[PDB]
Amino acid sequence: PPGPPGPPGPPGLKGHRGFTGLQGPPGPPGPPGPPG
Amino acid sequence: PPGPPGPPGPPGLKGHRGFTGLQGPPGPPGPPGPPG
Amino acid sequence: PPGPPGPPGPPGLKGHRGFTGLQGPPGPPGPPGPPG
Repeated sequence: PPGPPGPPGPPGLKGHRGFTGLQGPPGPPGPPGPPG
Repeated sequence: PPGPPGPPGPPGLKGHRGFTGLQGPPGPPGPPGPPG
Repeated sequence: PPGPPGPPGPPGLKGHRGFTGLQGPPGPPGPPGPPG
């Protein structure tokens, strides 16, 4: 009779790198200014 | 005759994590200073 | 004979989005205070 099914193929390719992260939030307000 | 072709291989590995996002903007200017 | 190897597996999934960026720095010192 015919032979058995062949073996599995190679593993798939690794996925592409993820999207770059979002930008972080703006920083806090600065310190109060110098005295007048 | 030869058996039929094998099945697809296993799925690929997941992609690498994306790069970390940009540092956030500087905060706004601080309050006016105290009176002279 | 056994069949030929199967085709490659499906691609891995896209990577995770990168981490969000750092919060930005504190803002600059505020303006000088009033004269009085």
